[PDB]
Amino acid sequence: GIVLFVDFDYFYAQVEEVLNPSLKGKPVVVCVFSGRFEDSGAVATANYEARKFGVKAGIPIVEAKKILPNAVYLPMRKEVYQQVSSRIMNLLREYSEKIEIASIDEAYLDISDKVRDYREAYNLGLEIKNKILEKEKITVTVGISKNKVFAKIAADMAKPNGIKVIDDEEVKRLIRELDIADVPGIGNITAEKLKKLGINKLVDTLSIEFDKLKGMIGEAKAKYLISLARDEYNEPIRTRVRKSIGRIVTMKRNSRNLEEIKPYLFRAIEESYYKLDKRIPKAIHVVAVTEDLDIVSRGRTFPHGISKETAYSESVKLLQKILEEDERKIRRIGVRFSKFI
DNA sequence: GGTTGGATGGTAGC
DNA sequence: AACGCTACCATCCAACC
Ligand SMILES: [Ca+2]
Ligand SMILES: [Ca+2]
Repeated sequence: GIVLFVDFDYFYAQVEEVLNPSLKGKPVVVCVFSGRFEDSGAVATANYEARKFGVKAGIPIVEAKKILPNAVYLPMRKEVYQQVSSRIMNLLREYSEKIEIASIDEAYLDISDKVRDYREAYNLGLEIKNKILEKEKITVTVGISKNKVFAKIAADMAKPNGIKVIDDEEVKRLIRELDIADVPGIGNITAEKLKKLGINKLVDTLSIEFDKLKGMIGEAKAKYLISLARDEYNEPIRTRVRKSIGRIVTMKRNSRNLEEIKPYLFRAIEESYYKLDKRIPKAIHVVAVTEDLDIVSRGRTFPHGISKETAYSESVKLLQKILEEDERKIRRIGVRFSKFI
Protein backbone atom coordinates (compact mmCIF):
# COMPACT_ATOMS: atom_id res chain seq x y z
CA GLY A 1 0.00 0.00 0.00
CA ILE A 2 0.87 3.70 -0.50
CA VAL A 3 0.17 6.63 1.84
CA LEU A 4 0.38 10.39 1.20
CA PHE A 5 0.73 12.84 4.08
CA VAL A 6 0.16 16.57 3.70
CA ASP A 7 1.48 18.98 6.35
CA PHE A 8 0.80 22.69 6.06
CA ASP A 9 4.00 24.60 6.89
CA TYR A 10 4.12 26.90 9.93
CA PHE A 11 0.37 26.93 9.38
CA TYR A 12 -1.00 29.59 11.79
CA ALA A 13 1.83 31.86 10.72
CA GLN A 14 1.12 31.16 7.03
CA VAL A 15 -2.55 32.10 7.35
CA GLU A 16 -1.64 35.32 9.16
CA GLU A 17 0.51 36.17 6.11
CA VAL A 18 -2.19 35.32 3.55
CA LEU A 19 -4.38 37.78 5.52
CA ASN A 20 -1.57 40.36 5.63
CA PRO A 21 1.05 39.82 2.89
CA SER A 22 3.29 42.53 4.43
CA LEU A 23 4.53 39.83 6.82
CA LYS A 24 6.49 38.14 3.99
CA GLY A 25 10.13 37.86 5.10
CA LYS A 26 9.43 38.92 8.71
CA PRO A 27 9.63 36.77 11.86
CA VAL A 28 6.00 35.97 12.76
CA VAL A 29 5.14 34.48 16.14
CA VAL A 30 1.55 33.33 16.76
CA CYS A 31 0.78 33.52 20.49
CA VAL A 32 -1.74 32.44 23.12
CA PHE A 33 -2.24 35.41 25.41
CA SER A 34 -3.55 34.54 28.90
CA GLY A 35 -4.80 38.01 29.88
CA ARG A 36 -2.63 38.15 33.05
CA PHE A 37 -0.18 40.86 32.04
CA GLU A 38 0.95 42.62 28.92
CA ASP A 39 2.52 39.89 26.77
CA SER A 40 1.92 36.94 29.17
CA GLY A 41 1.38 33.63 27.40
CA ALA A 42 2.93 30.93 25.24
CA VAL A 43 3.96 30.64 21.60
CA ALA A 44 1.51 28.48 19.63
CA THR A 45 3.68 28.43 16.50
CA ALA A 46 6.22 30.56 14.64
CA ASN A 47 7.42 30.77 11.05
CA TYR A 48 10.85 29.70 9.84
CA GLU A 49 12.44 33.17 10.22
CA ALA A 50 11.60 33.17 13.98
CA ARG A 51 12.52 29.51 14.62
CA LYS A 52 15.94 30.42 13.20
CA PHE A 53 16.69 32.18 16.52
CA GLY A 54 14.99 29.82 19.04
CA VAL A 55 11.40 31.08 18.96
CA LYS A 56 9.31 27.90 18.96
CA ALA A 57 5.92 26.60 20.09
CA GLY A 58 5.97 25.92 23.82
CA ILE A 59 8.31 28.65 25.08
CA PRO A 60 6.96 31.65 27.04
CA ILE A 61 6.28 34.91 25.18
CA VAL A 62 8.79 36.71 27.39
CA GLU A 63 11.51 34.30 26.30
CA ALA A 64 10.61 35.12 22.69
CA LYS A 65 10.62 38.89 23.19
CA LYS A 66 14.10 38.57 24.67
CA ILE A 67 15.23 36.78 21.50
CA LEU A 68 13.23 38.75 18.89
CA PRO A 69 11.82 42.02 20.29
CA ASN A 70 11.07 43.39 16.78
CA ALA A 71 9.23 40.27 15.58
CA VAL A 72 5.54 40.52 14.76
CA TYR A 73 3.65 38.96 17.67
CA LEU A 74 0.09 38.11 16.70
CA PRO A 75 -2.76 36.76 18.81
CA MET A 76 -4.05 33.33 17.84
CA ARG A 77 -7.18 33.13 15.72
CA LYS A 78 -8.08 29.40 15.85
CA GLU A 79 -11.50 29.96 14.32
CA VAL A 80 -9.83 31.49 11.22
CA TYR A 81 -7.21 28.76 10.82
CA GLN A 82 -9.90 26.16 11.32
CA GLN A 83 -11.93 27.54 8.44
CA VAL A 84 -8.84 27.67 6.21
CA SER A 85 -7.84 24.13 7.18
CA SER A 86 -11.33 22.84 6.36
CA ARG A 87 -11.24 24.41 2.90
CA ILE A 88 -7.87 22.73 2.27
CA MET A 89 -9.18 19.36 3.54
CA ASN A 90 -12.02 19.65 1.04
CA LEU A 91 -9.48 19.97 -1.80
CA LEU A 92 -7.74 16.88 -0.45
CA ARG A 93 -10.96 14.81 -0.75
CA GLU A 94 -10.94 15.43 -4.52
CA TYR A 95 -7.84 13.17 -4.66
CA SER A 96 -8.97 10.43 -2.26
CA GLU A 97 -12.11 9.19 -0.51
CA LYS A 98 -9.93 7.53 2.19
CA ILE A 99 -8.56 10.37 4.31
CA GLU A 100 -7.57 10.95 7.93
CA ILE A 101 -7.60 14.40 9.53
CA ALA A 102 -4.83 13.96 12.12
CA SER A 103 -4.94 17.59 13.12
CA ILE A 104 -5.75 21.15 12.07
CA ASP A 105 -2.76 21.14 9.69
CA GLU A 106 -2.11 17.39 8.97
CA ALA A 107 -3.90 14.83 6.80
CA TYR A 108 -3.15 11.33 5.48
CA LEU A 109 -4.56 10.13 2.19
CA ASP A 110 -4.64 6.44 1.30
CA ILE A 111 -3.88 6.51 -2.43
CA SER A 112 -3.66 2.74 -3.15
CA ASP A 113 -6.52 2.80 -5.68
CA LYS A 114 -5.37 6.13 -7.13
CA VAL A 115 -1.74 5.32 -8.11
CA ARG A 116 0.28 2.19 -8.98
CA ASP A 117 3.87 3.09 -7.96
CA TYR A 118 5.88 5.76 -6.09
CA ARG A 119 6.57 7.65 -9.35
CA GLU A 120 2.88 8.52 -9.74
CA ALA A 121 2.58 9.28 -6.05
CA TYR A 122 5.22 11.97 -6.41
CA ASN A 123 3.35 13.41 -9.40
CA LEU A 124 0.05 13.50 -7.56
CA GLY A 125 1.94 15.02 -4.66
CA LEU A 126 3.01 17.94 -6.89
CA GLU A 127 -0.59 18.10 -8.05
CA ILE A 128 -1.70 18.52 -4.44
CA LYS A 129 1.04 21.08 -3.74
CA ASN A 130 0.13 23.15 -6.82
CA LYS A 131 -3.60 22.90 -6.11
CA ILE A 132 -3.37 24.22 -2.56
CA LEU A 133 -1.00 26.96 -3.67
CA GLU A 134 -3.54 27.88 -6.37
CA LYS A 135 -6.64 28.17 -4.20
CA GLU A 136 -5.41 29.17 -0.73
CA LYS A 137 -1.89 30.50 -1.38
CA ILE A 138 -0.63 27.99 1.25
CA THR A 139 2.57 25.97 0.86
CA VAL A 140 2.65 22.44 2.26
CA THR A 141 5.03 19.53 2.55
CA VAL A 142 4.12 16.18 1.01
CA GLY A 143 5.55 12.89 2.27
CA ILE A 144 4.91 9.53 0.58
CA SER A 145 5.64 6.03 1.99
CA LYS A 146 4.18 2.54 2.61
CA ASN A 147 2.56 3.57 5.94
CA LYS A 148 1.32 6.59 7.88
CA VAL A 149 4.44 6.86 10.04
CA PHE A 150 7.13 6.81 7.34
CA ALA A 151 5.02 9.16 5.19
CA LYS A 152 5.09 11.63 8.12
CA ILE A 153 8.90 11.22 8.55
CA ALA A 154 9.27 11.93 4.83
CA ALA A 155 7.52 15.26 5.26
CA ASP A 156 9.73 16.08 8.28
CA MET A 157 12.96 15.67 6.30
CA ALA A 158 11.71 17.74 3.38
CA LYS A 159 10.13 20.52 5.52
CA PRO A 160 9.39 23.82 4.19
CA ASN A 161 7.67 23.63 0.81
CA GLY A 162 9.03 20.15 0.12
CA ILE A 163 8.17 16.72 -1.23
CA LYS A 164 9.85 13.39 -0.51
CA VAL A 165 9.28 9.69 -1.15
CA ILE A 166 10.68 6.95 1.11
CA ASP A 167 10.69 3.66 -0.81
CA ASP A 168 10.70 0.22 0.81
CA GLU A 169 14.48 -0.08 0.88
CA GLU A 170 14.91 3.30 2.63
CA VAL A 171 12.33 2.17 5.21
CA LYS A 172 14.65 -0.79 5.88
CA ARG A 173 17.56 1.65 6.12
CA LEU A 174 15.73 4.04 8.45
CA ILE A 175 14.64 1.32 10.89
CA ARG A 176 18.41 0.85 11.19
CA GLU A 177 19.80 4.43 11.05
CA LEU A 178 17.11 7.04 11.90
CA ASP A 179 17.50 8.88 15.21
CA ILE A 180 14.60 7.41 17.16
CA ALA A 181 13.65 10.85 18.52
CA ASP A 182 12.51 11.79 14.99
CA VAL A 183 9.84 9.05 15.03
CA PRO A 184 6.37 10.67 15.23
CA GLY A 185 4.86 10.59 18.70
CA ILE A 186 8.30 10.48 20.35
CA GLY A 187 8.91 13.76 22.16
CA ASN A 188 12.06 14.89 23.95
CA ILE A 189 11.01 13.35 27.29
CA THR A 190 10.56 9.91 25.71
CA ALA A 191 13.74 10.33 23.62
CA GLU A 192 15.78 10.81 26.80
CA LYS A 193 14.22 7.78 28.55
CA LEU A 194 14.94 5.63 25.48
CA LYS A 195 18.51 6.96 25.34
CA LYS A 196 18.89 5.84 28.98
CA LEU A 197 17.91 2.28 28.00
CA GLY A 198 20.38 2.40 25.10
CA ILE A 199 17.80 2.67 22.33
CA ASN A 200 19.01 5.21 19.74
CA LYS A 201 17.48 3.67 16.58
CA LEU A 202 14.18 1.92 15.82
CA VAL A 203 15.94 -1.46 15.43
CA ASP A 204 17.27 -1.26 19.01
CA THR A 205 13.73 -1.85 20.36
CA LEU A 206 14.09 -5.56 19.46
CA SER A 207 17.16 -6.25 21.66
CA ILE A 208 15.62 -5.07 24.91
CA GLU A 209 12.98 -7.31 26.56
CA PHE A 210 9.42 -6.12 25.94
CA ASP A 211 8.54 -5.64 29.65
CA LYS A 212 11.61 -3.45 30.28
CA LEU A 213 10.51 -1.20 27.39
CA LYS A 214 6.84 -1.19 28.48
CA GLY A 215 7.91 -0.41 32.04
CA MET A 216 9.63 2.75 30.83
CA ILE A 217 7.43 4.28 28.08
CA GLY A 218 4.02 2.58 28.46
CA GLU A 219 2.51 -0.34 26.53
CA ALA A 220 1.17 1.93 23.77
CA LYS A 221 4.43 3.55 22.65
CA ALA A 222 6.16 0.22 23.34
CA LYS A 223 4.04 -1.80 20.82
CA TYR A 224 4.18 1.13 18.39
CA LEU A 225 7.99 1.24 18.18
CA ILE A 226 8.47 -2.55 18.11
CA SER A 227 5.94 -2.66 15.28
CA LEU A 228 7.69 -0.04 13.15
CA ALA A 229 10.93 -1.88 13.88
CA ARG A 230 9.58 -5.16 12.48
CA ASP A 231 8.27 -3.28 9.42
CA GLU A 232 4.86 -4.69 10.40
CA TYR A 233 3.05 -1.38 11.13
CA ASN A 234 0.00 -0.95 8.87
CA GLU A 235 -2.75 1.02 10.68
CA PRO A 236 -5.56 2.02 8.28
CA ILE A 237 -6.35 5.60 7.28
CA ARG A 238 -9.54 6.48 9.21
CA THR A 239 -11.67 9.23 10.79
CA ARG A 240 -10.10 9.88 14.20
CA VAL A 241 -12.85 9.47 16.82
CA ARG A 242 -12.41 12.11 19.54
CA LYS A 243 -12.71 10.50 23.03
CA SER A 244 -13.03 13.71 25.06
CA ILE A 245 -13.78 17.43 24.53
CA GLY A 246 -13.47 20.51 26.74
CA ARG A 247 -12.03 23.92 27.56
CA ILE A 248 -9.93 25.37 30.35
CA VAL A 249 -9.30 29.09 30.64
CA THR A 250 -6.87 31.28 32.55
CA MET A 251 -8.47 33.46 35.19
CA LYS A 252 -7.64 37.11 35.45
CA ARG A 253 -6.29 36.57 39.01
CA ASN A 254 -5.73 33.46 41.17
CA SER A 255 -8.66 32.65 43.47
CA ARG A 256 -10.51 30.28 45.82
CA ASN A 257 -13.79 32.17 45.64
CA LEU A 258 -16.67 30.15 44.23
CA GLU A 259 -18.51 33.22 42.85
CA GLU A 260 -15.32 34.69 41.33
CA ILE A 261 -14.57 31.35 39.53
CA LYS A 262 -18.17 30.46 38.57
CA PRO A 263 -18.19 32.81 35.54
CA TYR A 264 -15.01 31.27 34.02
CA LEU A 265 -16.12 27.67 34.57
CA PHE A 266 -19.50 28.50 33.06
CA ARG A 267 -17.81 30.20 30.10
CA ALA A 268 -15.67 27.07 29.52
CA ILE A 269 -18.70 24.78 29.66
CA GLU A 270 -20.49 26.89 27.06
CA GLU A 271 -17.59 26.78 24.65
CA SER A 272 -17.13 23.06 25.26
CA TYR A 273 -20.78 22.34 24.41
CA TYR A 274 -20.62 24.11 21.08
CA LYS A 275 -17.50 22.06 20.33
CA LEU A 276 -19.48 18.85 21.20
CA ASP A 277 -21.99 19.53 18.40
CA LYS A 278 -24.70 16.85 18.86
CA ARG A 279 -22.41 14.47 20.82
CA ILE A 280 -23.87 13.51 24.23
CA PRO A 281 -21.33 12.98 27.03
CA LYS A 282 -22.02 10.80 30.09
CA ALA A 283 -19.04 12.15 32.06
CA ILE A 284 -17.80 15.54 33.28
CA HIS A 285 -14.49 16.41 34.96
CA VAL A 286 -13.76 19.85 36.33
CA VAL A 287 -10.02 20.56 35.97
CA ALA A 288 -8.51 23.23 38.23
CA VAL A 289 -4.89 24.17 37.49
CA THR A 290 -3.36 25.53 40.68
CA GLU A 291 -1.06 28.50 41.57
CA ASP A 292 1.99 26.28 40.79
CA LEU A 293 0.67 24.74 37.51
CA ASP A 294 -0.22 21.40 39.24
CA ILE A 295 -3.64 19.87 38.41
CA VAL A 296 -6.67 18.93 40.53
CA SER A 297 -9.42 16.99 38.74
CA ARG A 298 -12.85 16.17 40.24
CA GLY A 299 -15.36 14.21 38.12
CA ARG A 300 -18.58 12.19 37.83
CA THR A 301 -19.95 9.60 35.40
CA PHE A 302 -23.72 9.53 35.01
CA PRO A 303 -26.07 6.64 34.23
CA HIS A 304 -27.61 8.98 31.62
CA GLY A 305 -26.43 11.80 29.27
CA ILE A 306 -25.33 15.31 30.32
CA SER A 307 -27.23 18.42 29.20
CA LYS A 308 -25.61 21.86 29.13
CA GLU A 309 -27.80 22.89 32.05
CA THR A 310 -26.93 19.81 34.10
CA ALA A 311 -23.26 20.50 33.39
CA TYR A 312 -23.51 23.90 35.12
CA SER A 313 -25.17 22.41 38.22
CA GLU A 314 -22.75 19.52 38.37
CA SER A 315 -19.58 21.54 37.76
CA VAL A 316 -20.27 23.79 40.75
CA LYS A 317 -20.62 20.67 42.94
CA LEU A 318 -17.31 19.36 41.60
CA LEU A 319 -15.51 22.72 41.98
CA GLN A 320 -16.75 23.05 45.57
CA LYS A 321 -15.17 19.64 46.07
CA ILE A 322 -11.77 20.85 44.80
CA LEU A 323 -11.92 23.82 47.21
CA GLU A 324 -12.66 21.50 50.19
CA GLU A 325 -10.11 18.77 49.47
CA ASP A 326 -7.30 21.14 48.25
CA GLU A 327 -6.48 24.60 49.64
CA ARG A 328 -4.10 25.98 46.96
CA LYS A 329 -5.30 28.97 44.93
CA ILE A 330 -6.68 28.15 41.48
CA ARG A 331 -5.18 29.86 38.41
CA ARG A 332 -6.92 28.07 35.48
CA ILE A 333 -10.34 26.42 35.58
CA GLY A 334 -12.39 24.45 33.14
CA VAL A 335 -14.04 21.29 32.11
CA ARG A 336 -13.63 18.06 30.25
CA PHE A 337 -16.49 16.00 28.77
CA SER A 338 -16.07 12.36 27.79
CA LYS A 339 -17.79 8.98 27.39
CA PHE A 340 -19.94 9.98 24.39
CA ILE A 341 -22.96 7.92 23.35
C1' DG B 1 -8.86 -11.81 35.37
C1' DG B 2 -11.29 -7.85 32.98
C1' DT B 3 -13.87 -3.67 33.32
C1' DT B 4 -15.68 0.73 34.92
C1' DG B 5 -14.60 4.59 37.88
C1' DG B 6 -12.07 8.35 39.92
C1' DA B 7 -7.75 10.50 41.47
C1' DT B 8 -3.00 11.40 40.57
C1' DG B 9 0.79 11.71 37.58
C1' DG B 10 2.44 12.51 33.07
C1' DT B 11 3.28 13.37 27.53
C1' DA B 12 3.28 15.16 22.40
C1' DG B 13 2.73 18.90 19.82
C1' DC B 14 0.34 23.42 17.49
C1' DA C 1 12.51 29.53 35.04
C1' DA C 2 9.49 32.76 32.77
C1' DC C 3 4.70 29.84 30.59
C1' DG C 4 -0.99 28.37 27.08
C1' DC C 5 -3.90 25.02 25.73
C1' DT C 6 -6.27 20.34 23.67
C1' DA C 7 -6.26 15.74 24.15
C1' DC C 8 -4.05 11.77 24.93
C1' DC C 9 -1.83 7.88 28.00
C1' DA C 10 -0.22 5.53 32.58
C1' DT C 11 -0.62 3.86 37.40
C1' DC C 12 -3.05 2.83 41.67
C1' DC C 13 -6.68 1.50 44.31
C1' DA C 14 -11.67 0.38 45.05
C1' DA C 15 -15.74 -1.98 43.70
C1' DC C 16 -17.57 -4.81 40.97
C1' DC C 17 -19.03 -9.17 37.52
CA1 LIG D 1 2.42 19.88 11.74
CA1 LIG E 1 -10.02 5.93 45.08
